[PDB]
Amino acid sequence: FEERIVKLKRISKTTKGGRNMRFSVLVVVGNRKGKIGYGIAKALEVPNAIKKAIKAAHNSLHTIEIHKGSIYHEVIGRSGASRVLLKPAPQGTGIIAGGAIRAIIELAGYSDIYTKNLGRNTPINMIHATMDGILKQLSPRRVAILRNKNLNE
Amino acid sequence: SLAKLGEMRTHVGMVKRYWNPKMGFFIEPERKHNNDHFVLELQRQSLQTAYNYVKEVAQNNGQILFVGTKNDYVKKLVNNIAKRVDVAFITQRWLGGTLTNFKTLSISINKLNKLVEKQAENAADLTKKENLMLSREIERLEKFFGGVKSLKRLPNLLIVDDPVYEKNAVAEANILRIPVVALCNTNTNPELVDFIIPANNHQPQSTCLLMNLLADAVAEAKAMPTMFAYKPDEEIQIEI
Amino acid sequence: QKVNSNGLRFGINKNWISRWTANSHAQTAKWLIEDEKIRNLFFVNYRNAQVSNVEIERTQATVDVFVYAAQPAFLIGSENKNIQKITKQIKQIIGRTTNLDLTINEIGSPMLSARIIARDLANAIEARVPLRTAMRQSLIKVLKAGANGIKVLVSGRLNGAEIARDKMYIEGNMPLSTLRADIDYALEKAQTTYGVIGVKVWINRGMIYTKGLNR
Amino acid sequence: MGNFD
RNA sequence: AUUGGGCGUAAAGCAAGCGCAGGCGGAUUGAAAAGUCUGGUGUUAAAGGCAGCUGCUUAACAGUUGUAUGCAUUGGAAAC
RNA sequence: GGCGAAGGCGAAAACUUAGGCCAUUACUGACGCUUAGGCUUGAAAGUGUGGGGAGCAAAUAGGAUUAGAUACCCUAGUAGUCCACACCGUAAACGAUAGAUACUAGCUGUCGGGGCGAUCCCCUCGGUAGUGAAGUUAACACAUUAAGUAUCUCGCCUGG
RNA sequence: GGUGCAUGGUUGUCGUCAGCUCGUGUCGUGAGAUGUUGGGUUAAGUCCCGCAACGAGCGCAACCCUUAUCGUUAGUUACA
Repeated sequence: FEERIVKLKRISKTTKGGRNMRFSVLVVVGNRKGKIGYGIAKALEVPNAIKKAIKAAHNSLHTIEIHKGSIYHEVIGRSGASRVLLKPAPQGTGIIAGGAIRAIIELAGYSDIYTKNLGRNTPINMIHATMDGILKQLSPRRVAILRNKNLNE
Repeated sequence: SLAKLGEMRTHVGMVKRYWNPKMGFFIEPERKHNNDHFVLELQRQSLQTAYNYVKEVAQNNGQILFVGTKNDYVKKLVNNIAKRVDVAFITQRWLGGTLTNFKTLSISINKLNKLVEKQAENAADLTKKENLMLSREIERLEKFFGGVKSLKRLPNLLIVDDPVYEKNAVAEANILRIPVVALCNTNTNPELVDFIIPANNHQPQSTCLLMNLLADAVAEAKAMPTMFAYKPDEEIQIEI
Repeated sequence: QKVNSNGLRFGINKNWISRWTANSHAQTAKWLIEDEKIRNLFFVNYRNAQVSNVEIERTQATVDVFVYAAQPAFLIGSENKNIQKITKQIKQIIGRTTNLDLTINEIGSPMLSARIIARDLANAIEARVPLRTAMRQSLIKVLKAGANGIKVLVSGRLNGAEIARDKMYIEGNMPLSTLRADIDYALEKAQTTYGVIGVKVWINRGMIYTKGLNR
Repeated sequence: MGNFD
């Protein structure tokens, strides 16, 4: 685990006089091999907020496979009027991505990839789009299985 | 036999046009009443799957849980079966958020255990009011977790009388990968339920016959004395 | 707007720091203006000793100050160096009319007295170290003594301006409205170059049902 | 499913 | 936002109808191939873009060879 | 609720008369959707003329209210409100969803047509609603009459 | 001497008012909601029933004094 936070925010709620101050932070954790855990948590205290965020991240673990450090198929994730592209590229281009996008691409243990954000650039919506793009990823063996001919073609 | 076609006398019956459409594949067309019937063959194979999987979990020595909260009939049946064999159960309504977390449940049931064992230790030393309210709290704890005290861990298997009537229970069950078996009447979602037994609950005779068969299935696997093993004869129990 | 919970519950379950009686306002003013100076001298001049308390027991031109601390060595010192000096200041501030005597005694589980814990917390805060972690290990090490929930409030500067961000923690069952719960309270002041910070702590040592009356 | 034995 | 945008409540469906041109057009056969795929020929100045070679103490720089683009002709191709 | 593309259409009688639905297993044989321009119709109000004018009621007059009322309360009442002749084209001319088009759970209905029976009530074909699965969206919600899947054509928009 | 717009501490305020929060957990893109909502019952979020919520923290009551009927130990300088 690396448990590197991605986005932090401060927010208040209104009541009868004054505003109660419960800030929220979003964290992403990986294994450098494919496990991904994302979680946002709000709390009165910063260390307790980190504790709850880690709890949520550890409770939302899921692993994804890789193909020579990249994803072989050109696919786009669409979520909340925001799209993220992902496109294979040889070892001579290196990783190229935005900050939070870099956090995702690194924490999952991935490598060189072509990703450009589309739509709005709010952090959480874009993060959701990243997971959405991850989900519909398919593997050559399984798409071969659904074909009557099984030769990875 | 088991799930005999001629053994049963009332398996059909349901309010029409209140059913989820994709449940029509397991039902044959209606004749006159439009009260949802059931193809007894697929019922037989579903019960056979339940029978072999409960034997399998018996070999694994897995924990069994009975979940049912209908008005009186299946409630009385589950209470009798639960006081007959070791199984978790509930009579009160399903508490919101029970299966999803057991740590709070663990500490609460430990509190229940320490209080009841202190009552056992106590010899009416406490005054009338003190032990009066203590016994009231004990009875409240019996109302809450008096049916789920027989386990300290996650429930290895659980039956649902009706996922629609127990939407909270099946929703919690969907969160975890634990095996869940239910009784789809005519209007449930197959993807939520793991193993499907499309039996009826609109009539009490069907419910009693099926629960008797499943209780015998889960009892005889543990090599305890049973009631029905492979006998086509059955006990007739009409609702009061 | 509240009150110090120590004095609210004081004198009914806990006892006094100075127990004495004399003639009505004839010379009692002398004793009651003499004793407080000595006690706060003991608090401020002797920090490392972690003194739990000092009892003043006076009757007709005599004084019996009994100290109760955690480290008698510091108040004694190497080759009993500190005892001669401390006797010097006390007899210079107690007068020749009263006899002098002093000895150190301990008490079972002294780590659950509010005053020494508050003083230790204030001393730790005065080191310009992140406050929250300091209170975190403080609460951990006071709960490790096998007690109930604890209350703490620290009001003062936090990295400069924005005084409106005072910090406090509530733990466990800490009923101050009751009277028979074996509850003590303490308060201390720390002085930085930016201002004065007040710390207040409520220590709970288990509810003490069927206590009866005061000792 | 059915892989619990 | 031709590739590559939207138009229910953030801005955008004309108040609606008739309708030329134009835009898009149901199934099959024959003809040809205008477009299109595509062989070939000529053109697409040099230099300069990318790649390679030589001269530079490395280097910008010079020279050097190929590389692409569209156009006309012509030969197949008949799915649209 | 019915009609139509709508605005709108409600005492009745007649003449004229459009458009609309189902089976069409009788006929031409793609004769089809869109629509620049162009043409047409089109709430109320308004424009000028000839009438009619009970009441209503712009404007205006008086009386009340309040710090005050050219408002709101009342009393009145000119134009206008209706008929015919020509112009008039702004309305939230909102289903805020352009037109046509095939398909995608369903349930409760309503209405018309066909078969057949006493109503009852079965389905078929459409209009008309409510609910709701999938799907959509930012949600509201929509959801076999989509704002869904997609297509064709116009018209429009690119911060205030 | 000036700085309660540098502070601690202190006091009044809503108010002797029942309301105010957290852990877990659920739903939701999310601010957040769900307990604390509803119905009986109380000075009262007092308890109870239902309740995707289960529990916990402050306060409410409790434990402090007094008034009260009477009993006990002791009796003066109260008494008599």
